[PDB]
Amino acid sequence: NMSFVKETVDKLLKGYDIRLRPDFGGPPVCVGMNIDIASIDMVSEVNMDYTLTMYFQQYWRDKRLAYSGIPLNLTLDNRVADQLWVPDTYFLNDKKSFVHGVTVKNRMIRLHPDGTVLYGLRITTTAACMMDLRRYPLDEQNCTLEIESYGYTTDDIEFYWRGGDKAVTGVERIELPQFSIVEHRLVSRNVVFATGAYPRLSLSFRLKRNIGYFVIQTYLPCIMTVILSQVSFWLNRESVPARTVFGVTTVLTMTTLSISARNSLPKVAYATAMDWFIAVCYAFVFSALIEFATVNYFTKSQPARAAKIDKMSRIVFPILFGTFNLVYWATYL
Amino acid sequence: KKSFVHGVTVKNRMIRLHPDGTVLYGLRITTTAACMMDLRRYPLDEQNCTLEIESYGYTTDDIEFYWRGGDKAVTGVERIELPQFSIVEHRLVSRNVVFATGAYPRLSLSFRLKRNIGYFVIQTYLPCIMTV
Amino acid sequence: KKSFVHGVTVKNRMIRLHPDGTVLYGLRITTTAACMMDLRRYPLDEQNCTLEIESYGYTTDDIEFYWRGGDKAVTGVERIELPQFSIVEHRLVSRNVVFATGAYPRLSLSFRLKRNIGYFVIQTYLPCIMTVILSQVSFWLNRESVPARTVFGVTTVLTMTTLSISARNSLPKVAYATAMDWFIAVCYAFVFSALIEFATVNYFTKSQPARAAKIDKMSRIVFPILFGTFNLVYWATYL
Amino acid sequence: QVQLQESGGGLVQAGGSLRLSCAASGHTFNYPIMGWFRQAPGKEREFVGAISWSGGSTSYADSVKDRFTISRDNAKNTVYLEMNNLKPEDTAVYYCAAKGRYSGGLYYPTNYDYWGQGTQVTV
Amino acid sequence: QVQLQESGGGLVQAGGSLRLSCAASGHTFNYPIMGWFRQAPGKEREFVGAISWSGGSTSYADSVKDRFTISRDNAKNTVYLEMNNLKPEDTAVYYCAAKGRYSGGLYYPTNYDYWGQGTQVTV
Amino acid sequence: QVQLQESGGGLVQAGGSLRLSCAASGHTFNYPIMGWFRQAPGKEREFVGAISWSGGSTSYADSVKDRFTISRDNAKNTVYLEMNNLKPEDTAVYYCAAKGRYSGGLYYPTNYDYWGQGTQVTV
Amino acid sequence: QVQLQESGGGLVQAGGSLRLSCAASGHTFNYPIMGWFRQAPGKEREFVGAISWSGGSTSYADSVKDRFTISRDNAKNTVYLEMNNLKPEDTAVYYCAAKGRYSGGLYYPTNYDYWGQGTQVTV
Ligand SMILES: *[C@@H]1O[C@H](CO)[C@@H](O[C@@H]2O[C@H](CO)[C@@H](O[C@@H]3O[C@H](CO[C@H]4O[C@H](CO)[C@@H](O)[C@H](O[C@H]5O[C@H](CO)[C@@H](O)[C@H](O)[C@@H]5O)[C@@H]4O)[C@@H](O)[C@H](O[C@H]4O[C@H](CO)[C@@H](O)[C@H](O)[C@@H]4O)[C@@H]3O)[C@H](O)[C@H]2NC(C)=O)[C@H](O)[C@H]1NC(C)=O
Ligand SMILES: *[C@@H]1O[C@H](CO)[C@@H](O[C@@H]2O[C@H](CO)[C@@H](O[C@@H]3O[C@H](CO[C@H]4O[C@H](CO)[C@@H](O)[C@H](O)[C@@H]4O)[C@@H](O)[C@H](O[C@H]4O[C@H](CO)[C@@H](O)[C@H](O)[C@@H]4O)[C@@H]3O)[C@H](O)[C@H]2NC(C)=O)[C@H](O)[C@H]1NC(C)=O
Ligand SMILES: *[C@@H]1O[C@H](CO)[C@@H](O[C@@H]2O[C@H](CO)[C@@H](O[C@@H]3O[C@H](CO[C@H]4O[C@H](CO)[C@@H](O)[C@H](O)[C@@H]4O)[C@@H](O)[C@H](O[C@H]4O[C@H](CO)[C@@H](O)[C@H](O)[C@@H]4O)[C@@H]3O)[C@H](O)[C@H]2NC(C)=O)[C@H](O)[C@H]1NC(C)=O
Ligand SMILES: *[C@@H]1O[C@H](CO)[C@@H](O[C@@H]2O[C@H](CO)[C@@H](O[C@@H]3O[C@H](CO[C@H]4O[C@H](CO)[C@@H](O)[C@H](O)[C@@H]4O)[C@@H](O)[C@H](O[C@H]4O[C@H](CO)[C@@H](O)[C@H](O)[C@@H]4O)[C@@H]3O)[C@H](O)[C@H]2NC(C)=O)[C@H](O)[C@H]1NC(C)=O
Ligand SMILES: *[C@@H]1O[C@H](CO)[C@@H](O)[C@H](O)[C@H]1NC(C)=O
Repeated sequence: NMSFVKETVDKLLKGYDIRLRPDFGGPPVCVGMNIDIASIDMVSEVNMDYTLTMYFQQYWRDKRLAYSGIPLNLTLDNRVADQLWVPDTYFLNDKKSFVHGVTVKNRMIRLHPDGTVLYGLRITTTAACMMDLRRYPLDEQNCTLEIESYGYTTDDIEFYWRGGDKAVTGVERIELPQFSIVEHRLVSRNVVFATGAYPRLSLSFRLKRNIGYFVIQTYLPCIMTVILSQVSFWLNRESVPARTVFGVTTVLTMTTLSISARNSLPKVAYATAMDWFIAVCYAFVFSALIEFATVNYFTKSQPARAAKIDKMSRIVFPILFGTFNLVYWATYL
Repeated sequence: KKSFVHGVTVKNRMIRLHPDGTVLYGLRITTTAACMMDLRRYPLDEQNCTLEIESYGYTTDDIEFYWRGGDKAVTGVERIELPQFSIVEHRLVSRNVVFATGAYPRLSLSFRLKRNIGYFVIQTYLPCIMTV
Repeated sequence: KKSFVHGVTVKNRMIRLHPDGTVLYGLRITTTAACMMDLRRYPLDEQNCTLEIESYGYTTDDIEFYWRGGDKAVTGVERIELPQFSIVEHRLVSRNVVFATGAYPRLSLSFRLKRNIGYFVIQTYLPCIMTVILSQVSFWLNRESVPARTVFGVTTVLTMTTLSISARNSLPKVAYATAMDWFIAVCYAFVFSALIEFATVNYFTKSQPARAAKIDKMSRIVFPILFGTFNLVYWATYL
Repeated sequence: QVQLQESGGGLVQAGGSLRLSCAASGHTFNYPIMGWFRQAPGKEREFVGAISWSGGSTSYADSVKDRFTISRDNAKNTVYLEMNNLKPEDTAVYYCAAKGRYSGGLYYPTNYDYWGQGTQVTV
Repeated sequence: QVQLQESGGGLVQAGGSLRLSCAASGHTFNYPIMGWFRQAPGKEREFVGAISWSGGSTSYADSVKDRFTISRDNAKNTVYLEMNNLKPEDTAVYYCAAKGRYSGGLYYPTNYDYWGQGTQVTV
Repeated sequence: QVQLQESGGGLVQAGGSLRLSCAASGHTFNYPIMGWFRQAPGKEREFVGAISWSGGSTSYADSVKDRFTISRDNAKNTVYLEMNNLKPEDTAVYYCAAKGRYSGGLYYPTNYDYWGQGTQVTV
Repeated sequence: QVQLQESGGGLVQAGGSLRLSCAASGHTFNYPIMGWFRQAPGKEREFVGAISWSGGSTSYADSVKDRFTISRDNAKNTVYLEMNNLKPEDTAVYYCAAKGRYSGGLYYPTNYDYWGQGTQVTV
């Protein structure tokens, strides 16, 4: 059949002007979107973006590409796209996206005798996802992919989620060590710029952050460094150097925790839920030092009192820290 | 220093013709541009970052530039969301600059970035004042 | 995630035709491909990394894939020279996978990477084991040098936290604990307990000096034996 | 979602001043930009001005330029609109709106997702 | 390899509830997604729903939507299927399946590598 | 903005020397390069020389080359112009100018944004 | 350079077993892959199997598959070849070869730079 088909294709593309959309002067082109998510590869709090990989399929109808004779849907080489009209769909909020190239440009064209075109792309985008790190690392974020046409207004192009709620697939395939996808949402809107009104589709994820990493790397070091500070209460007041070692080292290892923990984030000007926890932990260790400094100030003047300060501290400090934890954790879970 | 025009899914560029003969040529561009900084009052500073727009080959004899809509030619300064800064104002300028190969048109977009100090109290002032 | 075909000096691709009509189309490609990793038994782990090969547009109605030469279709696994891993076996698979747009051919190449532990003993296990041994030296020092024995206590506890943090920093931000993370956690117990031991000794050191000295004399033998037997159970469990 | 409520609207004499407030609750982060619109009895809904999440950048209509000022106080989740040297042309129901992060141009009301039932200003 | 075994299937009266379990052993990491299928006596094997490795994301058939819920507990290597407001149309042998990481679409059984010999539910 | 003021201009005999100063105030950072121009009674404004922000690099006209030297002292926000072996051809009003960071070539006066009302030198 | 020497070759009865060794000296790092070839009296030199530098990955001919095993012990700079269930078809002079890092396919003897004077096996 091979010669018959080359002609039917050649006639399709004889006189075909890629500069003109379907129904050029006429009604807008309904373009159907269909996404199959492969993976989210990365989520950066520092750059407030995430990197996404998807199969991006588009269906539209170009009457210029109808064929009656042939009894099947025609899958042609990807290179035909260069000599077809395709919709000018881009991602409004992307920082850098690219279309995979190996071994051939990862794009599909399937024609139907209808004239309906199926235009698939494999794309990885890194898109902006502004983050509210106020309840970090007990937070969740809403990352989106805004899909729009660059040049063609609502007078020329329409977008719709092909299959409605069921237009997007693959959210289950997302495997992030640090997050988990609680839900996703599809939206359809018209947005208005100076140059006119454009169609948009908005894909959204909600990422709930897993805290496992942060207990290991922050909460335990903080909680243990607070417990360490309060051991000095069980050492005789008279080893002044020993108990300054406990004081000074715990205070410095607290500042270093607060700084190193701040270094994995963007330079936001607010305090995170972790930053409070660490700040409070700093209070408990700095207090533990000042406590001893006071004990040492009475330790010959009024030795009875100094030893009572310790005996009180040995019980007040852990109880306050214990009850603080129960309030903090309840508040932020 | 390095700019590029977005490519996905198609080259992000628009052409709209008018029966007039008037052309509308839109591009989506990300540039990283030089912004010499006076860090003397850092981190209690502010900076003036610019985007100098010029034609490469064509002189004033062949090309003119103008901000379409005057003061209102630039939009989106409100959309800027930086953790570390805030935009106090912006300014549009129109000039002619003279090189050896002739006089060229330039437009200069400018921002004034006021730095937020929140990060620096947390990380450097408190550690210093507490260590004192 | 990102692949490319080498370009120098010419696009690294071959076409050889046969009078048959058979075409031979060679490419030299470097891919970086996703390999989800189960780091639970890290660094005493192994991983299964794959290369899933499929056609983008053409269904099973238009294209079939097959491993040319069956078992012997893939070569060069012997040439792989990784400092950190070793390839214990590889596997070829042939499948048909079904999407919404239809059924496609796939071939799946798989490796099993067994991780060599040499790097991790040097950079972690020894620092941990030595830092635990260091903590237990304080048992052999006169209890009355309170500052001396707090130096042993505090420094060993801090050098333990910094090991557990720095060891966590070379990994992804996974929410589970690795086999190394347990080892380090247990090592932290042995040093924090060594401190609390001394703190107790110091609490009796005038009240009941006989008792305080007995605590040390017990600790001097209990602590190393427990750490020694812990190692023998941990290493047996993870080898 | 977001919920907006206004206050401060009332009768004022020409050349007078008045301060409108808009208190917000809910997901105010997802809708960073706040906008003011006014609707005269006969005329269509007009853009007055708007303000950014950081509060630094603003933008005003030409008619309202130089006589009004919009301010933000994220501490109280509230944006303010000070209207000075008021004219009878300013008479309208003043609305408070919140716009999504990627919702296009400021001027066009289409793009705002959440509104508050407005307060009346008569001059 | 992986081995799956079900339980919890039995006789239930209409509008009733029932909880099916699927306990897994072996290389469960290589087969992260778990799926539920049901096979009526005459009809073909139907997709019920499925759940992700993280357990966060799920997906259900329309018929079964809103009346069933699938949950995961990787602690016990078990996925659960709670079926509430049961109808006689739900009567079938309910199967538990595990899918490879890159095995294509959820709905199609071809793609699942490992199954468990199902448990009967009659309504 | 920037404000420039000169001094040191006066009557000198041929072969003599003279030192001109230019003191600057305001946003001198935004206008790093400083330039010297002279305007004879009849002739057009001529480029004399210029100096960089770091003060390291300079540039002189051919006529003035080897007989003049320009120096900077950012401590005093001042650039100096030492003119030695003066000729009657050098007679002019000597100007001091500041150029924007990306303002094109040194030689052309158009590019300089800020000038100081010059000082007279007669030889 | 590299020097290879074999041992362990001898007379064996059919179905029997035998272990060949190959001890290496010199720059064994530059020639990581080790290979075994055998040369029957009449036939050409045949590929038996080969092993990697890490020792993990191997590769065998089909005739020899499942009856022979090649192992490495870089501690002793030695590769071993255990031949079990020996047939009279296995009778040959067994050679030990070392291949350069980028020397192409395993099967072809040309690619190997260094050989050892082989040991006889008769069955
Ligand atoms: C870095 O490391 C690499 C290896 O990893 C080193 O590269 C090796 O360098 C040595 C030299 O130091 C090379 O040896 C030479 O090999 C050539 C190969 O010639 C080829 O073509 C010939 C013509 O058709 C052919 O005759 C050859 O075939 C014979 O020899 C090969 C072995 O090389 C043998 O397998 C065949 O059966 C044939 O008998 C071969 O196909 C060879 O011509 C050289 O011979 C010269 O030197 C010998 C003494 O060694 C001398 O006796 C001869 O008269 C002659 O002058 C020589 O053997 C080796 O090929 C390189 N291997 C690779 C993989 O590159 C490199 O040198 C290292 N760097 C440094 C700084 O040392
Ligand atoms: C960041 O920093 C840059 C400089 O590094 C600043 O840019 C300068 O901005 C000022 C304005 O604030 C510019 O000065 C203006 O230049 C205009 C152009 O002048 C040239 O061309 C006209 C003819 O087209 C000639 O008449 C003139 O002689 C020049 O050759 C003038 O039109 C402006 O004058 C107008 O405004 C002033 C008040 O500012 C009035 O007094 C005048 O009457 C008139 O209305 C003015 O002189 C300057 O050129 C800019 N420099 C460069 C290199 O761009 C940014 O403003 C700054 N931004 C921030 C936010 O910090
Ligand atoms: C991540 O965060 C973004 C916001 O930053 C969220 O996106 C918003 O999502 C909501 C839905 O949850 C969207 O609301 C929907 O808007 C649609 C468009 O409405 C506009 O246009 C129509 C005309 O086409 C006008 O009639 C209308 O007034 C609006 O101007 C509506 O069609 C939807 O209506 C449906 O639901 C509402 C109730 O929610 C019903 O009252 C309706 O009858 C109807 O069933 C709906 O209102 C909103 O537009 C989104 N904004 C943006 C900018 O994206 C994501 O949801 C969030 N993701 C997650 C996972 O939380
Ligand atoms: C790394 O991890 C991946 C999974 O993430 C593992 O992949 C699986 O590997 C197994 C082999 O160990 C594969 O199983 C094989 O699948 C073949 C394809 O089956 C299709 O076609 C047949 C008909 O030809 C249908 O019956 C079937 O339903 C499918 O439609 C089978 O042909 C294979 O059968 C062969 O082996 C079995 C025993 O295993 C024999 O009983 C048969 O006779 C026959 O010889 C086999 O079942 C499986 O498909 C892979 N899945 C995926 C998703 O890739 C890797 O093995 C693993 N690698 C390492 C080294 O860890
Ligand atoms: C072509 O595609 C249509 C979908 O529009 C489908 O119904 C039809 O079966 C396809 N043709 C073939 C030969 O499968």
